Amino acid sequence: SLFEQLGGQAAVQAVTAQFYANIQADATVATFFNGIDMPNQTNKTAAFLCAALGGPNAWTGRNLKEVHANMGVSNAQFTTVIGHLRSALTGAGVAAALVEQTVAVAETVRGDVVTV
Ligand code: HEM
Ligand SMILES: [Xe]
Repeated sequence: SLFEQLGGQAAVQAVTAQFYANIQADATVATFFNGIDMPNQTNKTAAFLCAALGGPNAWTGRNLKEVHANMGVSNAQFTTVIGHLRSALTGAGVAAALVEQTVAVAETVRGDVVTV
């Protein structure tokens, strides 16, 4: 599973952590996460990706389409975050092919987060 090729639980965690960091460091999207609990965002998202990446414990949390309704996220902006995931995976040492495969799974949620 990509989850395994990636190195497991801790690997997805570390990558997600860097993911949000790269987000808050980007002016163009950092705004949506204003006054947002970052360690929680890191944890939930991690849980979510492990599941989507083939992990053991599947996703239980809220419906993402529902979570992000009326949030003002645009495709450009979503794309930008995806790039934050890609840079995060890259600086993490992930091999190119795996990066894109992980980013590919992340992209599936584009339809549930983008609303404008
Ligand atoms: C431009 C892209 C995105 C923006 C601006 C965004 C923004 C947010 C915000 C602001 C929240 C917090 C909700 C609140 O308490 O007010 C949230 C929660 C969440 N987002 Fe995103 N999000 C984006 C992309 C994603 C992606 C790509 C994923 C999947 C890796 C994702 C998964 C989640 C999850 C799991 C939660 C928490 C759901 C829960 O606790 O049940 N988000 N997002
Ligand atoms: Xe990840």
